[PDB]
Amino acid sequence: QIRQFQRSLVNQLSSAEDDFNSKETQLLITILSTLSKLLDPGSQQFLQFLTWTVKICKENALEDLSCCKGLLTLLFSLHVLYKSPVSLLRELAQDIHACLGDIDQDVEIESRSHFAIVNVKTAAPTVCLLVLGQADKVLEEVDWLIKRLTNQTQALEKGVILQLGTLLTVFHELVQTALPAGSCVDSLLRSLSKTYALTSLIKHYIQAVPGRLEKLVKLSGSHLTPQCYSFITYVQNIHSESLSFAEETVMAKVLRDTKPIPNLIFAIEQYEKFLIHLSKKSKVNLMQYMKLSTSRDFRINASMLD
Amino acid sequence: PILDALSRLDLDAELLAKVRQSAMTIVPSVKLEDLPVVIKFILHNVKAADAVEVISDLRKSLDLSSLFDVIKLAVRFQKDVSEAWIKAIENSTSVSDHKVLDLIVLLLIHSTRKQTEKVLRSKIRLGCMPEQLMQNAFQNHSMVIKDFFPSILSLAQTFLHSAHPAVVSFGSCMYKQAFAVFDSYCQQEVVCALVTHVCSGNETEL
Amino acid sequence: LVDLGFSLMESYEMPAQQACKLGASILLETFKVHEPIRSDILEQVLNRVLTKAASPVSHFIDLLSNIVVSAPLVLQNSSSRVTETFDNLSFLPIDTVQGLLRAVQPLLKVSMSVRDSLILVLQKAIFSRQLDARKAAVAGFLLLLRNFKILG
Amino acid sequence: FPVFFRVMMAQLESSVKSIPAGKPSDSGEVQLEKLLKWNIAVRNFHILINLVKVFDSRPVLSICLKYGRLFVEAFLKLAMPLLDHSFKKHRDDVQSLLKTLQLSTRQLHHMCGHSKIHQDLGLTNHVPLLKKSLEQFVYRVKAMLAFNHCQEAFWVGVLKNRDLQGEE
DNA sequence: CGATGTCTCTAGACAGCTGC
DNA sequence: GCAGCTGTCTAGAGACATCGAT
Repeated sequence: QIRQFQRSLVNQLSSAEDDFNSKETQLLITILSTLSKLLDPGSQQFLQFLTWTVKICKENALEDLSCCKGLLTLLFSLHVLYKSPVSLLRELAQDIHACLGDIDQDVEIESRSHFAIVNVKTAAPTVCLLVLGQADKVLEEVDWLIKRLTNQTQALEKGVILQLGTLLTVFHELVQTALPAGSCVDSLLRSLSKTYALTSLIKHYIQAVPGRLEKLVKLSGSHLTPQCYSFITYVQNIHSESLSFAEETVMAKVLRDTKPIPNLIFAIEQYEKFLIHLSKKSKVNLMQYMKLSTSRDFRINASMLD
Repeated sequence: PILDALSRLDLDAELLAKVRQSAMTIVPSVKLEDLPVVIKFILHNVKAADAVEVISDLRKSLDLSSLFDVIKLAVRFQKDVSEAWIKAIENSTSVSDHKVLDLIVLLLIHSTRKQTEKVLRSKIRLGCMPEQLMQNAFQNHSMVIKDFFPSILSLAQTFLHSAHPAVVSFGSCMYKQAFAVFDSYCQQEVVCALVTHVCSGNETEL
Repeated sequence: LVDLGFSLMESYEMPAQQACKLGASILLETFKVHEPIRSDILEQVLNRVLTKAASPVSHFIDLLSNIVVSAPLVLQNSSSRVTETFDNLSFLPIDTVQGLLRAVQPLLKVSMSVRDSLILVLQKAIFSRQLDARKAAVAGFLLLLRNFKILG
Repeated sequence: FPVFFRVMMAQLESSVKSIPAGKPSDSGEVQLEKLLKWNIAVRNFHILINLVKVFDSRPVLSICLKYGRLFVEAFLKLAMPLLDHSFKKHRDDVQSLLKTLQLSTRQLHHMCGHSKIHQDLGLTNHVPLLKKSLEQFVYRVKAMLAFNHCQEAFWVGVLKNRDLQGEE
């Protein structure tokens, strides 16, 4: 049944932009997302269909927004019961960073294209909110795994460290993205506060040290915190530019675009604080990897007061 | 009979409003055997946002006078007005001095729960509800004791053991008061709860 | 088991829907195999359905239908305590009355007393000039006509 | 000293908190009356923070971290609403109060860094909340500047980490 | 406890930039 | 010659962050 629907999509998607009839595309994409639900796990047709929607994603370059959003949901509603989606999320984050600019706007990211769907336009909240939506889901179940972690214990720690290691590579390549203003920035700041709450796994292992966990903090120290603070030095100017477009009270738009920043600082230090407890107790110094905490001050420019 | 007919008849908003304000104006003026049909009508027939203060008007009407179990059944018939009653006693106790009818209807809604006990804890931390009134209530209105309803009220002491231990003493006092009236089976159930208390838990409730 | 199920329906109000499913399952199992307590189970479920309309309460009617289609004689064993339930025409008779009558259809048919009670309650309900009461009356009429079969 | 330091900070913070809360320009001649109070309050706070520099005793730092955080939070909650309306009535004196506050609270980040460097378990426990409160102050100043349409007059800049009365 | 405002957007319109 | 066509502006509707204490 899907094969005939597959034929309709491949013919319709390959058609010119003048014959896109978006209403048809949304329904046919959703019709697959509903019919693909009941495909059994123990079938090969699961795979060639799954590799087909991946290969259709690698090749096709669709500029519609709801079309991209709907199709991605299907891919993430099926690559959630077969394997670990973090491999896909990383690849999506690889493309978003390549597609958009850079957080430091000084070093040029290589113009790679893991997916052709993500263009100069689709890297907008269209995709960046879905990726962070999936990333939140992965972190949500990891909390359950961490809850379960707190002879079978060794196996649990293997996956969590491996997944979080991949998950950290996702956010590291995603926090370096030059995100536009709006809710996409706000989601990243809050989601960064979630992944750090890394704290619970550290908090559990206080009961014990393993080399794999040390490598994770080595990764976390060298991939998240120094890059994370660079984001805050950037969000301050993108909101200053966004705040000039007021009536062109404001108190709503000043205590709403900056609220995540204090919370992210607190999450970093709380994770940083529990490293102190482990470093002393576990008789191993694991802080040479990371750097000193950075804070910020101001000086009201009274010269340009009026 | 007019309100009974309008109960039988359907409802239209414009007339319902004026007739219902007229009813509220004429609830307390009649003998205690006559207004219960009016209260039952406004309970199971009328439901609106203004009920949150109409029930306060009813509380003021019934404040003085406080066998007459028809009001309880009328409140049983509907539950949304009971939630409105909880909302009203959230602020009625904030101004009025916890009349006996307030605690009676609070027991009734707690019987028919989570919001009631949240309100109870809040006013435990707020004003501790001088319990002489409820002592008089258990002295005169013991016909609705039925320990299953005040059992949760007593076991709320366990949640009230984190702080404010005086309210635990007040709960002990009111279980002492409720024991010495009637209901020998309820008395033995109370003794069973007390031996449960001396068995499980720390030495405080012991 | 029966206390656990009673408080399961109490604590319901998706994990809550799964809790409803588990409670219905355990209640049906303990009703099907336990003889002297099935009357107690029927009394508990009859006392639990009343004064419950804000939360989705379709579970009560559906498990009642299942347990009466598995064992219809329990109500007569309970001396037909469903007569008091006829007052539900004022709480929420949008779908609960229809499902309840659907469930109790065979026991209304076999038992003449409950049929007489139903016809009299609906006869006094129909001429009540309330929209809700008339809706309940017509809903009951929709079922009572097909309750009795003579076509063949 | 540490007993004196504890009681002095506690009393100063309590007196600062006891000041009446925010008001939407309800009364004239009060928006300047209730600014000299906070001027002398921040003067006292700066004096105490300077007195920290001579006595680096661990209980002294433990007191200072917590009570500086509490005083900063109280300032943000109470004085700043007054500042929103009083900025138009009075311009330089409120600015001077802000300069004094930045002069004082800038040392608290140095104390947090020093606590983190020495891995003091019993002293680093207060770092995160204080750092969050300092960031909250940094951005609430932006909010106050927005209350009077002064948005190009703000510049949040990186703070160079320093040792207690030292460097780095 | 959670009603509410804020925001990505998809289209339509009549109105500015094509034209005429 | 003022007849044609070409697009940001505005209202629809739906999802989210904090909205503001119960």
